[PDB]
Amino acid sequence: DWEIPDGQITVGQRIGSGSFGTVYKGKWHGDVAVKMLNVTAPTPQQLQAFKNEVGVLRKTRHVNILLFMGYSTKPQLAIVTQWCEGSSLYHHLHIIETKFEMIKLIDIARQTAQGMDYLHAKSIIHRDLKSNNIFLHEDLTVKIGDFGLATVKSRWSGSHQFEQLSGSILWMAPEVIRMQDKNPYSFQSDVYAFGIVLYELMTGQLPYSNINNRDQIIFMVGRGYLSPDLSKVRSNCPKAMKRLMAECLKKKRDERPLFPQILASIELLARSLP
Amino acid sequence: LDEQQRKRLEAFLTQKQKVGELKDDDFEKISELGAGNGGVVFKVSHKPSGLVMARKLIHLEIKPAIRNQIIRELQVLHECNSPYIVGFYGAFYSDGEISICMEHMDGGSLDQVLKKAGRIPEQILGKVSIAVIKGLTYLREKHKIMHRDVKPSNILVNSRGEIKLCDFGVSGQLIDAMANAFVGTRSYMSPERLQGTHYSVQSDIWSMGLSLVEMAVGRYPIPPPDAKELELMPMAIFELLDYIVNEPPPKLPSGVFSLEFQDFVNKCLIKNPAERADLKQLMVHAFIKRSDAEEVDFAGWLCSTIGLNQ
Ligand SMILES: Nc1ncnc2c1ncn2[C@@H]1O[C@H](COP(=O)(O)OP(=O)(O)NP(=O)(O)O)[C@@H](O)[C@H]1O
Ligand SMILES: Nc1ncnc2c1ncn2[C@@H]1O[C@H](COP(=O)(O)OP(=O)(O)NP(=O)(O)O)[C@@H](O)[C@H]1O
Ligand SMILES: O=C(c1ccc(F)c(F)c1Nc1ccc(I)cc1F)N1CC(O)([C@@H]2CCCCN2)C1
Ligand SMILES: [Mg+2]
Ligand SMILES: [Mg+2]
Repeated sequence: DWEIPDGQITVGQRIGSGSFGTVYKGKWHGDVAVKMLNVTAPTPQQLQAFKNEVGVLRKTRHVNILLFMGYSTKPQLAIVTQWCEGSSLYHHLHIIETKFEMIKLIDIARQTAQGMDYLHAKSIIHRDLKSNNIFLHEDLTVKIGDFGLATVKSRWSGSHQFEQLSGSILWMAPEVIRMQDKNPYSFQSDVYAFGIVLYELMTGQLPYSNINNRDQIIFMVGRGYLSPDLSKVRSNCPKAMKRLMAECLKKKRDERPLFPQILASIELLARSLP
Repeated sequence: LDEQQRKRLEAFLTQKQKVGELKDDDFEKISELGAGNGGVVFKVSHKPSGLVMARKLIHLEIKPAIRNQIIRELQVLHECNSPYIVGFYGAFYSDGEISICMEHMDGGSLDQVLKKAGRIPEQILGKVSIAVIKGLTYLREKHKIMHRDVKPSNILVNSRGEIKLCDFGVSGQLIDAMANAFVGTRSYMSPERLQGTHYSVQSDIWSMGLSLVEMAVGRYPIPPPDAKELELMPMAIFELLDYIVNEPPPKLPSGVFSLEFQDFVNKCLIKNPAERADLKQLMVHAFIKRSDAEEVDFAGWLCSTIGLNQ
């Protein structure tokens, strides 16, 4: 039983609504991140599958993975993770426009495959890798949060959960867009996400920067008609780098590399670097 | 225009002079009007002027350069002044949130109303379509503005029987910034616009038609009713969009809707944006010629449907 008593968390400032929760900064033996789940339908089959999933996430410990400090059911369904001091990658790249050095950009990507590999090594699909879920703890280290939790990234009607696209789609592999597969979420749907993250790093932009239509993107990426414009890669990005990004972005999921090989490519690219 | 409309248009302009800088501390929350999938809205009292408005609150995470442009571009709404367009009182950024301030429409959106009403009558839909056609025109001629998303929750209505457009695309950035934030479950996006082509008011007209049919039968019409639920009188977003493009458009049911109305929507819902009718044509269609002629008690129908008096 990994639950926390009701009056243990000192819920504080409301911070923002994501693809599957609202986050409040909390207090609980130091600052925490309390995410109040949008599934407030604690089904009997759900509460045992989310209990099981918290079991796996609780024992995931890695320097590039956000600590999963447990959860709460009283008042309603909630989640307590480590509070990050410092802004998310998305805020750095796209809001503050932090002027990272070329080598540091690589190392952000290295530290991220670093963590994502641990996940896949412990047989965890992220499902929701995006730069909003990569924080830069003390600006140095990379921390990946918001992983797993499939049972609460969908809503339930009994013992069957319909998997809904929620939040932002820019990172969704095309098979995840379509939702036509069995489970379309896979180690390559994560790798594809990572590919978009690389695009952010190499270009300083989100993809499809020239399309102010959301549904257009959904249809076209799902149908294969649309993929990121890679010429937008900044002038001084390693040739070896651009190529790695295009492998992850392969439309057919089965041409995408796995993280064992991805992480290798980067460290090779890191070492050989003036 | 009309004599009674010129009363209402100047009454607003004068109520707008009592409004100055909109400070967040100048406001008292009355009641929540609901959230959407971009912002959340409050009925509020502007302490200085004493007025009552609606305050849409968009919490976005965008770089300040962009935000400052969205605010610049929302000041264009001080110039939209049609009886078919919701009134605008000002727009500003405070505390992490863009506020858009607009007149309260006490009837709500046609979506709110459609839920309160099951389905909506054709005599009514007629007078609605007249309004939307007029609002869409006023935005294209006088401003060269494409609504960019016509849907029932973007048409508002009030107890004086007014029908007005709102949430229209006067800042492209703001539309864009709100959409990566919360993808929905429905889509009024015409099939060209889903494939990258944009067609001025042609792609809005399609949205209207779709909205007409949803209001008319009481259910979002994609895919069509499964034969049996029709006689009663979940789908993946990528698939709705695949359907819109790769399947015939929706149509009204036979026999229970006028020949002039089944036609008006069907001309609205043509998948080729060029065969689809334009504003000049819809404006002089059978169904609009007649429904304009029909005298209908709109405000009474509305207040009856919401559960209020006259
Ligand atoms: N552990 C955390 N510590 C501090 N801030 C956090 C933490 N997790 C999330 N946030 C912030 O909370 C806000 C929204 O949280 P969240 O629900 O994760 O939305 P999102 O990350 O943008 N989309 P998603 O994570 O895919 O559902 C953002 O301003 C984040 O930077
Ligand atoms: N000026 C207004 N007066 C009264 N009700 C309003 C007004 N503006 C919006 N609403 C209603 O308040 C709720 C939330 O507002 P809004 O965000 O405009 O809804 P929405 O259209 O469903 N979201 P979106 O898909 O982003 O356009 C809805 O139920 C609207 O019908
Ligand atoms: O809230 C808006 C909206 C978007 C762009 C814009 F310029 C606006 F001015 C918007 N709001 C708005 C406009 C005129 C009046 I009078 C009052 C208002 F509150 N939108 C567009 C929207 O309906 C959806 C969300 C994103 C998907 C497409 N549009 C919500
Ligand atoms: Mg996050
Ligand atoms: Mg609206």
